[PDB]
Amino acid sequence: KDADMAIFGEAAPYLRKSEKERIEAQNKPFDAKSSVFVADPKESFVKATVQSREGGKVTAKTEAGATVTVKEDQVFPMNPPKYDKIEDMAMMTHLHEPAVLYNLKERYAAWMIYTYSGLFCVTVNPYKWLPVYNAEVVTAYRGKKRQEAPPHIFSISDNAYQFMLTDRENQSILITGESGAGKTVNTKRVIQYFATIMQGTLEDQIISANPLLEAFANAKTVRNDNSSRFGKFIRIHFGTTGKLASADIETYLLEKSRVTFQLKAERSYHIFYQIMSNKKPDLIEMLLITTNPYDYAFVSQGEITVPSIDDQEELMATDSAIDILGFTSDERVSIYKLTGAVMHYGNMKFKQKQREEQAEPDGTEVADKAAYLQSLNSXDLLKALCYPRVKVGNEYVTKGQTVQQVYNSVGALAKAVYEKMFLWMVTRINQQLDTKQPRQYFIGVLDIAGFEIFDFNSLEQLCINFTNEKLQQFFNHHMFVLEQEEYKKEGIEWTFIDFGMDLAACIELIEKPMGIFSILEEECMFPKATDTSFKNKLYEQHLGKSNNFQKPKPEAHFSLVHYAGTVDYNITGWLDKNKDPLNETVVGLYQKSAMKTLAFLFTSFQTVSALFRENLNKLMTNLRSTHPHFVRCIIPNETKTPGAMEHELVLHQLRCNGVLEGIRICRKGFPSRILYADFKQRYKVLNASAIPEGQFIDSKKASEKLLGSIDVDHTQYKFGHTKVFFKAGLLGLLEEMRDDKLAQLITRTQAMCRGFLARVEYKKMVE
Amino acid sequence: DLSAIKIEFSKEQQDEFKEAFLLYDRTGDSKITLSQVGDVLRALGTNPTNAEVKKVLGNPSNEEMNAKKIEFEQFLPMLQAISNNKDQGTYEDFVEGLRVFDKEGNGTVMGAELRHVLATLGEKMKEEEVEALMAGQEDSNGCINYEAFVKHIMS
Ligand SMILES: Cc1cc2c(s1)N=C1N(c3ccc(N4CCOCC4)cc3)CC[C@@]1(O)C2=O
Ligand SMILES: Nc1ncnc2c1ncn2[C@@H]1O[C@H](COP(=O)(O)OP(=O)(O)O)[C@@H](O)[C@H]1O
Ligand code: VO4
Ligand SMILES: [Mg+2]
Repeated sequence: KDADMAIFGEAAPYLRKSEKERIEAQNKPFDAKSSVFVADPKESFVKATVQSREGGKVTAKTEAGATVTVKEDQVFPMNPPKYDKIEDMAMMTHLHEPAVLYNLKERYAAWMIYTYSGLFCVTVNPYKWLPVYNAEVVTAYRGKKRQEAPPHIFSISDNAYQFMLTDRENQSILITGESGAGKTVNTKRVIQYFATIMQGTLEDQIISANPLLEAFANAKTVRNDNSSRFGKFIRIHFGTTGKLASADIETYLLEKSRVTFQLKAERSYHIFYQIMSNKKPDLIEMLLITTNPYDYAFVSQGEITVPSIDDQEELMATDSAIDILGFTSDERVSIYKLTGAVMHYGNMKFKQKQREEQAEPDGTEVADKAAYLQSLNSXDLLKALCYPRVKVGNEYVTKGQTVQQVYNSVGALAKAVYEKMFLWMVTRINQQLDTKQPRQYFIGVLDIAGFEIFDFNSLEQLCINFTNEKLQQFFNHHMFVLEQEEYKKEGIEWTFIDFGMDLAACIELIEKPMGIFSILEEECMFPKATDTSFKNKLYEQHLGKSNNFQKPKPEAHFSLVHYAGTVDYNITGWLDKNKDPLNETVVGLYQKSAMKTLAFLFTSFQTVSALFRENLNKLMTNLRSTHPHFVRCIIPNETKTPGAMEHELVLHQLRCNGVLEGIRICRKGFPSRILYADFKQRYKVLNASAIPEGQFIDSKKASEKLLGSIDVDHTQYKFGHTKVFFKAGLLGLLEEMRDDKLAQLITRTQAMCRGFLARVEYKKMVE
Repeated sequence: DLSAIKIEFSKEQQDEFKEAFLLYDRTGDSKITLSQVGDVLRALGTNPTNAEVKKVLGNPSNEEMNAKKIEFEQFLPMLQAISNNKDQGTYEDFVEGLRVFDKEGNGTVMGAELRHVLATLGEKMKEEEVEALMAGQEDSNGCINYEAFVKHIMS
């Protein structure tokens, strides 16, 4: 139906293959016994034509003309040409690794990046902008059922919205993936979808909230040029009818360490480079800075420029987002000024006094700029750093500080200002998004920092990778546990199956009492504790006692076998990273600042990791009370190359995500379920005579009678207590029959109209 | 094909159909143009689509419809074939088809919504034909009781 796809416009060839290609696939010959996939050393799996089968081995000729021989256990059956580039992989005759691999590969080769996998969706990063996110495409997806339109992030969004109204339930859209997979892009598309359907309106403000927070919380990393260094859960609130009422953003821990530290091949937060890009020369003047990042110690330890990023154009986007969000002129200045002060703090120099270990300023020029930007007296700032108060009501009793203690405190203060400003911006955005409209339900979109492996992995990477493990286990519990219980709850005949998808071994190791975080938190409460005493406790009760806790063989201190791979961690400074101490004397000066924003930033757990675990636990608890929709992002290659796909990398991701296992439960189970009242209402059209008006049959009985009267395989559905459950594809068939029946009834109604008019005209001729 | 149609209409019915068919003769040659065939099949009680009418005539081009003529003897088996091809559409089937455009709860679709459907979907009807069907159908505010509309066209 190339006419039906014309509503998508220029996006049509990128969402669904042509009607000509579909007809060619239907008429392409195929010998089932000779068309096979064969395991390959170089490519993992290759398509091949069997030449000979003998003595338990198969000799086949590949597409590339090469002759290959394998045992019969390494030969997989190929699906026929009608299943080429299939939109739902749960519909393939044969489901195995090469089939899923090659379906994703072939769809990706036509630039079709979305593909259904039973109850969830998979997306492979194109590394290029495709015209599939136009306003015309948003329009085309509105109201469409999952079967009525090509796979897309907009369809997942719309479907979640439909479930929200029909079940009167909160929904959540959970987007999976390792660093650089496409979680942030897909999160922004979900936001775009719901928003589309001077200070801006709620719709403009929801859209603009991301570019602002990305300037301050995203940074270039080895795996991603725009890496999210904070997690977010955006709730989009809707009223009883389904009108977009409000929105809110919740952010989790920001990676504060990045403000003052960078590895060789990474940058700090985008904002520093955006400011110094000189697109707005007035900002350079206002902040008392230069356009050379190398002049700032805290933000020039790694890279400075990123070929894919135009820091000038991005500064315009950040400034424009501040305008749409409605920050006052004073608030906007304070945001930039505090950022400038953070840069200056890093350049402050200190030296020991003669015959002492006590610190004293090594010049005051830098301190003068930072204090100007913070509306503080620079002499008070320097005295508070070198001589902090012991007691609250006494300014005479002070403790000394060495040069290293002052530098450390300066780092901690710069991070606290930055982090608190980041949290204040979120608070401000939320005040703008709170329309005070009545709200009944919401759809939450989760965008966490993805699984990452660097050359050096610290406490930040452990928390990020643990968050990913907890989220993979949430998918596992939903797909392989709650789904089976859902069948039993509805009275459907079902014998439990153990899918063996359970990450409890690694999760227990990290979060159980006496686990890694428990040992770290325990060592934080001993002032005599060192990195080595922490390393020793970890080894004493986890090495050789847990299979997921290993020593690195070929530097790192321990290795954890995560769901997505083995990661080598280094425990240097973990005790210092887990405590959040500030110089309270300097905090007192910030509270008294004439800069109202800074004074506001400084006006409950014992460690940072305990707060982290609670944020994580609260999120998982909240997600339990929603109907989740999973989007699994996949990177095709590790070089950001558009269109190129490394087979083993994709297979690795499919495996640890449990994609094939998830497709298997959708094939064995009933992935589609409709409430009887909603079924009767939608599909009576198929055979209205089966449910005549004169009978007062209830919704459930009418559905039974209707399904039993149409040409459908009667084994593809089962009756639950409140819903009819369907095997994969039956809803697509019912939807296809509905579309056909509605088209016929319109022409038949027109034929009646034509008949009516011809008979009234004939009546006039008779008289 | 037409030769293979067995005529089932009674002698009385055939004579009445001939009298009705001849009211459409505009030139005195006892023939009608193919373009009038649809109107005569409909006048006699059938409800064929323009596709079914074209099919009985042996799928003639748009020019052949206006230029070629037909005698009652050749039209008669065509009427029989259309009558045998029992135009299946029940009253409830039509209200379910129109119920799709409800938008609201009550059994009433909007005025211009029904006009758009009849004039742009399926076998597109002329604007003037759709206006004739709306013979005092739109209530105040501009809405039509689709259940009542189906009874009206089926009357
Ligand atoms: C539901 C949550 C999501 C989520 C969480 S929580 N946590 C995060 N990130 C983080 C965690 C801990 C630390 N710390 C812990 C203390 O020692 C230093 C590193 C720093 C950043 C950085 C990315 C992140 O926001 C995220 O994606
Ligand atoms: N749908 C997409 N279309 C085009 N490029 C994309 C898409 N999703 C991701 N990318 C590319 O990948 C980059 C990183 O995506 P992103 O979502 O930020 O990864 P992460 O999941 O780490 O947030 C994008 O900046 C862009 O270059
Ligand atoms: O670069 V990520 O959004 O996977 O942290
Ligand atoms: Mg991101």
